[PDB]
Amino acid sequence: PQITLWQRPLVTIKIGGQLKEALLDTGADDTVLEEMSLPGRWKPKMIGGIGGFIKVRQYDQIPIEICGHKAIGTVLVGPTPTNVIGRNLLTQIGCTLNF
Amino acid sequence: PQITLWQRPLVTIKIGGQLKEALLDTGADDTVLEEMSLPGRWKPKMIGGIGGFIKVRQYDQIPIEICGHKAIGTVLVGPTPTNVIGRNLLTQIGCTLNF
Ligand SMILES: CNC(=O)[C@@H](NC(=O)[C@@](O)(CCCN(Cc1ccc(-c2ccccc2)cc1)NC(=O)[C@@H](NC(=O)OC)C(C)(C)C)Cc1ccccc1)C(C)(C)C
Repeated sequence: PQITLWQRPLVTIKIGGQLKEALLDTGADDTVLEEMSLPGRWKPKMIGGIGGFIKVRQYDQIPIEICGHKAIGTVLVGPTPTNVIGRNLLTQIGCTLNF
Repeated sequence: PQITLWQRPLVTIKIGGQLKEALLDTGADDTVLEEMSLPGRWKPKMIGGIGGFIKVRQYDQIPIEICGHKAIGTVLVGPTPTNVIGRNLLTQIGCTLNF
């Protein structure tokens, strides 16, 4: 679908059996979600953005569904102020910027 | 053009007659650039990012070219890890998300 940017591009995502609202962010390298439980192994990671860095848990090969489009990839979980879907997953659903 | 997201959506922008590299960020409400000089008076603004808040200088009605597309809008100047072009300007150049 074509998403305009007049408003924040928020979408519903299905992950870990849960439904969450997340921001499609082309400027984000990774996908980071607020505290939640995910299965499998994980490793600590520090990610930075405006304001500095925050520590998160990195889970790889996590199944995810965005706007009906299924994909799998790395999901970071930590004290992020808002849920963000990064390029690592945007690519998988064939998302592109156009103008 | 159509920009894929396998790599960071970095583009060349021109502001104050100088060329700079910036990231097209759909997850940003505003446009924030690294320290630089701009004409006129500025207003204070506190913006929040993944790592927390920072104080920035707000300049309005600033001419800025993005990938050749002409825009004139608000530009925030402050301690940002990278130059980011937010929705306020992405909308001026007709940018949309597609998948
Ligand atoms: C290598 N790091 C990254 O790729 C990281 N990227 C970012 O932080 C970037 O993509 C913006 C990611 C979206 N985020 C989402 C966000 C939304 C709301 C809040 C917030 C604010 C106050 C209170 C509660 C929440 C925090 C973050 N939005 C903002 O931070 C913007 N904020 C905004 O639109 O909010 C007014 C800003 C104007 C400050 C730029 C900006 C960035 C790009 C490239 C290099 C360094 C940084 C990472 C989070 C994916 C690891």
